[PDB]
Amino acid sequence: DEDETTALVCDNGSGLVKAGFAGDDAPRAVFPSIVGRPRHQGVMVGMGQKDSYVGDEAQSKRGILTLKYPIEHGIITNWDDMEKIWHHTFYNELRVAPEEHPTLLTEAPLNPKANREKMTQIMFETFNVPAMYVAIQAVLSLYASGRTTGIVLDSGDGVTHNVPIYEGYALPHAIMRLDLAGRDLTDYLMKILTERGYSFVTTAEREIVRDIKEKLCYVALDFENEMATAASSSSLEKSYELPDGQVITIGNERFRCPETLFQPSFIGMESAGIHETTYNSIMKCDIDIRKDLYANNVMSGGTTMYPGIADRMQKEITALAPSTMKIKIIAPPERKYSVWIGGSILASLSTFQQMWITKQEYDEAGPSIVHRKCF
Amino acid sequence: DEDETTALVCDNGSGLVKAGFAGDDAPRAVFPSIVGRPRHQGVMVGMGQKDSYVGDEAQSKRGILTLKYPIEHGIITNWDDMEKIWHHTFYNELRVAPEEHPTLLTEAPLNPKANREKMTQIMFETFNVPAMYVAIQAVLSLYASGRTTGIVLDSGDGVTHNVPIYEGYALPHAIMRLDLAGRDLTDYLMKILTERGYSFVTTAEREIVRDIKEKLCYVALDFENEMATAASSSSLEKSYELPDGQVITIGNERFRCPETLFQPSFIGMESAGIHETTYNSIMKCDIDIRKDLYANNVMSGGTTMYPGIADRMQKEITALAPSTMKIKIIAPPERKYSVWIGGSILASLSTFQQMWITKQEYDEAGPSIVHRKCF
Amino acid sequence: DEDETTALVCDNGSGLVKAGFAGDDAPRAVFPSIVGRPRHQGVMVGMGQKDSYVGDEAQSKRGILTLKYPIEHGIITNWDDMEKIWHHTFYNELRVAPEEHPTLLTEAPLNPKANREKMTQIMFETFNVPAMYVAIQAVLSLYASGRTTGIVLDSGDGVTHNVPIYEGYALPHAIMRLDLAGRDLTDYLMKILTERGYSFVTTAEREIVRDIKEKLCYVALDFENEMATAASSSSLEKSYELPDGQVITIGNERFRCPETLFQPSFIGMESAGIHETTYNSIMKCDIDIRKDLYANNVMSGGTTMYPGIADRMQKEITALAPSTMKIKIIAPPERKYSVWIGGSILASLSTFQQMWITKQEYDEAGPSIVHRKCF
Amino acid sequence: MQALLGARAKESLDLRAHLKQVKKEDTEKENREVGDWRKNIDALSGMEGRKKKFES
Amino acid sequence: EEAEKAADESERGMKVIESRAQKDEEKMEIQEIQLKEAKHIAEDADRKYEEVARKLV
Repeated sequence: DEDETTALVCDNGSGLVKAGFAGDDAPRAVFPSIVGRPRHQGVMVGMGQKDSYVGDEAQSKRGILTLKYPIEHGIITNWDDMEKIWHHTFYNELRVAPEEHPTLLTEAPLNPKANREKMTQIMFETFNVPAMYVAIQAVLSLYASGRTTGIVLDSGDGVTHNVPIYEGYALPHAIMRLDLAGRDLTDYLMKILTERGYSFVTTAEREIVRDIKEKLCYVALDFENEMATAASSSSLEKSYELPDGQVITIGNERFRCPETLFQPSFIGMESAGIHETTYNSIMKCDIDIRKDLYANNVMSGGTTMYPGIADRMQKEITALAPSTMKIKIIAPPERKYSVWIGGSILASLSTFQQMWITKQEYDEAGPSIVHRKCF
Repeated sequence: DEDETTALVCDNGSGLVKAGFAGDDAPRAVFPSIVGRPRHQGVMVGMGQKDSYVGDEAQSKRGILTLKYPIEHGIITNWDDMEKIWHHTFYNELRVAPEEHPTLLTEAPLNPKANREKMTQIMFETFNVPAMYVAIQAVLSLYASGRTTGIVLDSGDGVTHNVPIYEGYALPHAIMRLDLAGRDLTDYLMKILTERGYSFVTTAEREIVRDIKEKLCYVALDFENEMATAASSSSLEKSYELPDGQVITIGNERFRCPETLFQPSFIGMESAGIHETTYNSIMKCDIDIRKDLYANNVMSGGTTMYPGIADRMQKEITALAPSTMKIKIIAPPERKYSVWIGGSILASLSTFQQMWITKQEYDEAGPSIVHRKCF
Repeated sequence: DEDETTALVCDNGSGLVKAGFAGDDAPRAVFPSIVGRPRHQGVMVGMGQKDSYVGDEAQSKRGILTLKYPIEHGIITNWDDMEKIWHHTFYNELRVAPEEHPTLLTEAPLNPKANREKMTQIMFETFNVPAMYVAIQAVLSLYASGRTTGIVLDSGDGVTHNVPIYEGYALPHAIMRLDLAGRDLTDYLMKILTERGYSFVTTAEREIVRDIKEKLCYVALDFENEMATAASSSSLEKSYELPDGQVITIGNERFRCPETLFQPSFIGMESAGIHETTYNSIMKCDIDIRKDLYANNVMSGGTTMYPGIADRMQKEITALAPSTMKIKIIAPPERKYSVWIGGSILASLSTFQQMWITKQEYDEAGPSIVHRKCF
Repeated sequence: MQALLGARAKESLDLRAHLKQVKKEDTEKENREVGDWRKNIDALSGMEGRKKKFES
Repeated sequence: EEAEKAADESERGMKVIESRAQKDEEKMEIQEIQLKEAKHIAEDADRKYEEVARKLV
């Protein structure tokens, strides 16, 4: 498949792992961070079957499987399951592996340090990677976006980081990390769809409601006006096809789920929302920085695919921001993929070739080396 | 007469016993599951005459015998009569002594435990079989019918089991075991044949009604329209030859009996019928299972041999099912023999050789071992 | 006719329906949530015999009736039958027409909206009740218990609710509503008793099994030690008398059925069980609110009468819970009746007289008003 | 693009033909060993006189 | 048996091509969505072109 020892890049979240090789502008394939296991007793023999299923296998045979996610809020809690997902990712589907390629991982600036230590150990001892680097997701978003400055809202599956970067430098005192992400938005949606008579509890059901959110939901520029009509008229409803031929018809729930980004109180979180959070990352920086961060609100990660997000965010920040000042938002089509893409850019940059931890330095220092060599 | 120690296979119900050897595609012999006894006082001497008759002996001499079967609604309660049936089956028609051949017997998934336990005990202690394995009738039906996934509709002499299987796994919470069967159809038909002026109250008469049912009766697709003409004209009657040369003609009774399957209230049963019952097994399964079960309703056993049944069931199920979804029925010619055939298949598969209880494990543990080794 | 126009109080579950008047400590009468209908052709004339039977009438005449339950998993799916039940419950048995008294009904806080709306609609439009208020079942459990803080786990026939309440406030993001309940335990017992040689499939048979469960079953605080003996010896079996004089004995199945509340996989359910949901209702709340929820596990509803459930629910939570912390189960005699009793308590509070929907506000707004005025 | 649909069709036909072959193998392996008997009648033909027994 | 088998083989062929028709129906529908969206964007990008181009003017 490949004729060069290019670095491999993997963006591993509580949703899916985007993966491919450096010096592409997209992952080659997406690998759901899922390990599936049968929840039923087998009766027939000569049926093939797996002890455990991963990624797309886990989703394809999900009718009788319970599906578990090894990553919680950016932390791998079950790395034995991640090794199976990674083995499949590398050797079966991407047809590349760390064994013959250096590997770049994507992470948040405040991701618990022990998590990088374990991923570092796995790629060096299980997959025999010749070298490693763990990069900041905000950096990767800025490279993909054509910027050196901005507030990056990396919208992960289990956590949003929110870190300001100026002239290529971190401004860590203004990080406003929030425990709200795409997976929590799904929880709100399933609770309100439960109120309508469509409970989502078991694995197949959990996957369906996630799929409903991704295809039907939006934020809109004005929640209250959108609701005044959506709560009053069937013209704002959409019927989603469930796997068995039945449908679910969804009204203002279509936007109330996404709205948790602006209203975290919807899921019990003590927060004013992502626009206030973005505002504080800008506002807590020095006034000669603020102008450049107001001009560079960078949306990245997932949930940014919701219609109206660019307008909802720019308008709320403008309202919070001082007058005269111009507030601008970056929301490129390289959305949801921009962290992976930035990983490709960074791994391949000539300026980054000396930033790699080799599998020399690794064994002399051990896995904790990532804490000194990467960030 | 065999050149290998192939397993012996028998499918034993309240109706008939089908028996042969593993690796074949049909039983070597079929017997009614009957032990016959004379109900008259002998007058002449030197007439031979047995104390009891077994299988085909019981049927050939039935004019003066009361005929009893050991199996009620799927469970053997009279092991002595099954021991006699098996001795005859194995030694006289299959021409084999089980001592040199392992044996596969079958039962429904929710059949009371005493069945599989007693069957295991008799084959090991009175026949000295080297090994035993009690199979799931639904598994055997799926192999014989070419499926891993679907609803097994055995609708046999004893019970209708209605059991969903997905990817070769049981979905036991969705089994709709139903007390609606071929033996109730025989009883219903004789009550309506009594209405026509033909009394059937003795054993010979009961077995004749069973034979009438098998050759003359059908379900068709529209009961009321079929009845409108059957009840109005001789043009829809069919003659059946009674053994003494007299005939009986059957009119709307020809379908009113079979109709019991769709309307169980005809025999006093609290049930919605087989099409709704099949539907409920599908509806109790997860939505990512249901699509495959709807497309794979599979007929096995018996009573599935009524004209119009595969086509009426598809109509009745699709009428309950969600739109868009494709509903199909598999109804192979291996009808009535498919459970036995599946037994032959399971026994011949290399994937099954580790599943046998040996006559070592059996004596160390006793017959209760069947609940740890079979399913 | 009454001393004061206090509210009528009625808790409508998927199992039982109970009612009495506000201010007392017990319902006057308990009825099954049943409307019965003859499944036989009448032959004698002038035998009385109703076209449909309600509550205790339906159960008392059940020998020839098919019995249906209008409520499933906490909601009304058949409001016409509930109308019959409410007429019987309030007017035929408590001897009070709702027309002259406010009525207090109940529902879980995550109960689908259509149900709280339909209860409001029927009492106002078919019974002309002057006022309505549909109570939160968890609140009523707390009122009857004498608690403001704790996890209300109501393990009833329909649904297990699992809701954390602190100082009279709900923590809705931590509610683990679970579709695992007493009705499933009854059906599981019908199937396991079938395995023992005592088949149960019909309405009469289901009512017998529900009676067996209510008199013979238990949870077992240490089920592994309990089954090691119960599954090995007849000394742990208990005899039950069936309506026709038959005797059934039950051994480890006696507690294995209730065990499903901790082991949901027994009925094909994907769940952590009631002890883990109690744990998560506590654990998903802020740390200054968990120290009080751990010390206040509030047991309510039916199924709570099984011996070993309180100790089994405290041991499992203690095992999941952090050390040092005190875990305590509250399991008062006002069990199963605690919601009705709490209803009486709520109805008589002076502060609750400002919570009623009047039959003015109702017609101006329609039944959707229940979400504006009740919860 | 079409790799996923190709693989899905391949697995479907594979499982179906797999069950089919599990059947047809021992179907063809034993398809003559399942014969029957002739059931001829004597018609009292082979006797050239009265029987030696008491019945005649 | 051979004719029925031919019918079954013919159905198997048919099911591959029916499935193909369905894959193409699905792709067509996906592509129809992508067309209304690709064209929506062609138009929206032109709508935005005019909004921004108007601002440019």
